[PDB]
Amino acid sequence: MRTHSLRYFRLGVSDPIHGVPEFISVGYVDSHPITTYDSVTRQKEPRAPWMAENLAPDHWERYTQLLRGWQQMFKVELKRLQRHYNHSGSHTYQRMIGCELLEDGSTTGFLQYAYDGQDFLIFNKDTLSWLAVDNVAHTIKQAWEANQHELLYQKNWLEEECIAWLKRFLEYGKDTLQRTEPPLVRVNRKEVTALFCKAHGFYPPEIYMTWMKNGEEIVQEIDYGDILPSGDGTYQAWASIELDPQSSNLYSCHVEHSGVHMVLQVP
Amino acid sequence: NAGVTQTPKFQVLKTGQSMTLQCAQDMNHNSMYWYRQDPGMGLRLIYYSASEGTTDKGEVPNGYNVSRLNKREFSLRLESAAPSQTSVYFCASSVWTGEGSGELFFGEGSRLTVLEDLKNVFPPEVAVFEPSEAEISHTQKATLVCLATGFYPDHVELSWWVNGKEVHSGVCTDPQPLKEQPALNDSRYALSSRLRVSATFWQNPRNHFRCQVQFYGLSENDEWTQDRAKPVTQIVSAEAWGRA
Amino acid sequence: MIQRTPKIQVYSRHPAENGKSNFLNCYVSGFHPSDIEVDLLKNGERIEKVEHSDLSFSKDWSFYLLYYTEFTPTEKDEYACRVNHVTLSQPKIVKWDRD
Amino acid sequence: GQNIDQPTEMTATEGAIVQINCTYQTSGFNGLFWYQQHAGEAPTFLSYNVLDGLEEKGRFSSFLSRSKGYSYLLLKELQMKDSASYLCAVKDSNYQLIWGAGTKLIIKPDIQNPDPAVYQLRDSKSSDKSVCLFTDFDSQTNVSQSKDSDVYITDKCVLDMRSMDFKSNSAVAWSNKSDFACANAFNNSIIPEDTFFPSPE
Ligand SMILES: O=c1oc2c(O)c(O)cc3c(=O)oc4c(O)c(O)cc1c4c23
Ligand code: NA
Ligand code: NA
Ligand code: NA
Repeated sequence: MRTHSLRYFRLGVSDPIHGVPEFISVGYVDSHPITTYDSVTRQKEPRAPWMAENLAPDHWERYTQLLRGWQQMFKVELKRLQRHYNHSGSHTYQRMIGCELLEDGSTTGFLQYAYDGQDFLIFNKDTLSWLAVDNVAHTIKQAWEANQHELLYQKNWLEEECIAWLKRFLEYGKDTLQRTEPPLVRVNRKEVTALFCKAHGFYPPEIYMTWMKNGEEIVQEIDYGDILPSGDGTYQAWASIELDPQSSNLYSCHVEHSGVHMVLQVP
Repeated sequence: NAGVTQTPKFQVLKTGQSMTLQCAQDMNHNSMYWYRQDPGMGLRLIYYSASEGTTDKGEVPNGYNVSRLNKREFSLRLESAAPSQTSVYFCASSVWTGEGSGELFFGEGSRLTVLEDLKNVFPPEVAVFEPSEAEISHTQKATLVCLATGFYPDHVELSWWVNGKEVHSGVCTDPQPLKEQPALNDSRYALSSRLRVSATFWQNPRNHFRCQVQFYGLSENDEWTQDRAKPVTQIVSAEAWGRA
Repeated sequence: MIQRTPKIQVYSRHPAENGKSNFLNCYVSGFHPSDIEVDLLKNGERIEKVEHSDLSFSKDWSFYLLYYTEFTPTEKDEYACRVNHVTLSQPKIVKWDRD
Repeated sequence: GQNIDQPTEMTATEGAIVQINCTYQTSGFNGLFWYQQHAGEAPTFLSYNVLDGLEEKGRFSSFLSRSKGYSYLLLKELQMKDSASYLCAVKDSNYQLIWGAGTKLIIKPDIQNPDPAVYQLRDSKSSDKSVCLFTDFDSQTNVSQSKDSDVYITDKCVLDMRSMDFKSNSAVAWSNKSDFACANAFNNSIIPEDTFFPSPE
């Protein structure tokens, strides 16, 4: 089984523009949205059909009420941050929590907060402590770290509850999450002359492409495209290296994807 | 710092009647709950309020409804009282809901009895009995006893008053009342209580003892058609003086 | 806050051969904060039927979005993506370099 | 099917140790709470366990094994003020509390100088009842309910005269029956053999 992760994201905005919501929260299983809530709908709803089809209205009803409580908790917490920063205008506050089931069976877990898109507090569930980036964060840490019970709760949740949910969702969504769609990899030349290694049509989006020269990993000489959504459930990417006019070389594209390795030599 | 203030502490209702239970908390909490305690079962949630601006049902919402009036108050409403709603009701609050470790803070409880007829409501007869002389000689201590008999429903508070001030040192009142006829589903109750004082204290003749039962029963608005007196909320008492 | 400006990438769902229906994708990512405006252009005019994904969250706390429209490329037609943000002094336009 | 199961009632002795079990079968687990509820009063929070192990809070410790679905509350050096119900509650995968039925803890007082006796109390001019008091016996005695329908007998009750650091057990019998006497009031109970019955006048 490949690596899988579950994540929940919260975003709050102190002075949102007309329409723009002040609170949003989205869940992901790997790269798929599975849940959404926001301060305008005020309803939690699946963004995945295999979610909607496997959880009864009682679940959405229950989590709708919780998110209405969390929205308010966020409103309050962001009010507090902005006043201890002495900041005017609109500012943002964010949370992320979740876990990974790695391929070998071991697990990871993580929880952190952001202010204005930079790290604010990061949890370490092994020392049972918070890391603070500035003195506004330091004051939240002394407060949060005094409820030894509440940190014990986070460690239990990240390690047992998160992993349990993720196992449950992997089964609901397995036809999506556990399929393999191998990539279609070609090569071509572009004006200096460049070798572009293009792949497309593949799922999951975890793929490694690299150019090798004469059996050595040309690196710092490689130029990596990003992995991009195609719009239909699959992804494309590329990597380019720059050809030498003065000496021939044996260039070859290497692609790894879901336990399969691919090599295209350039004649 | 009042904590969780809910009212009334006692109530007698007739089948089909209406009633609202008040609940307030001065602790700036966000979540508030309405629970129902019954013999032999764990607590059962009726309605809850995760934050000001939202309520939702619990395990047992039928026959009830609620209003989160503001951040402080959360009212529970019966609208056609029914016998099965006879129960003790506890309002509660926490700082947030959906946190993990947050404890609940409870109100004092509200005790409701729902009856088909009111022709079974009765105030308690209260009598005071004085120490055995045999006891004083043998142990150098004097035990007065108070009996409150034939009341229904079981809505009573028994206190002892010594020289005009309430006392608790030396008292033992029954934790549960006694059904005067166990076989009957509506039997009336007896309750006993005990004050033990030193022989010396009992033998001063200006020392004055009074046993007091506060009964919560009917009110002005309830209809009464029986021949006996209307069993209104009332205080029944009995007394004794020391004997040299 | 530190405001991050969006990376703008214009591409087709499949390799586009002239005359063959396809999908034109503008993927906008890495920006912060989350207010954003995106338009697909045909020869400089805004396309009406343009579908888009929900706002998305990255681990590094920035946001991504995918704007797409079905289309059929031709030799003559030129397609662009027009993005606007608070870090952008005026609109930014990115042509779809088929090559 | 979520359930919490705790024992209905327990009896220990004053000054001893008691250990109250709570086993749970839940849909997920976010914490197990212990609450204390004195009779007639409101439950109050005692302890919280979410990881494994034991935590100490004064005279009370509380234990948790997540693997076994099991927690106990351990009360050391028992005191009469510890008589109450103990309620265990578990947060499930959806953060909603599931409540056990509660354990009634009964504390037998340590009676140092037993002096069991039954006394006739003085009649009241305002009542037709005669009233007997069984009193000053050891905690090992149990008091039985009346067998005659017009005799009423209360269960036992512990009084504390704090001025003299003295504690006594007692139970009351009464009736308006002509044939009623103290010498025969508690005849359906196994009372100590040395029980004082003062001459009746
Ligand atoms: O069980 C959880 O479900 C969630 C959702 O279903 C959701 O939509 C958003 C969230 C979210 O933001 O934060 C969470 C936590 O911090 C947590 O400890 C547990 C949960 C969620 C959560
Ligand atoms: Na790559
Ligand atoms: Na706590
Ligand atoms: Na993600």
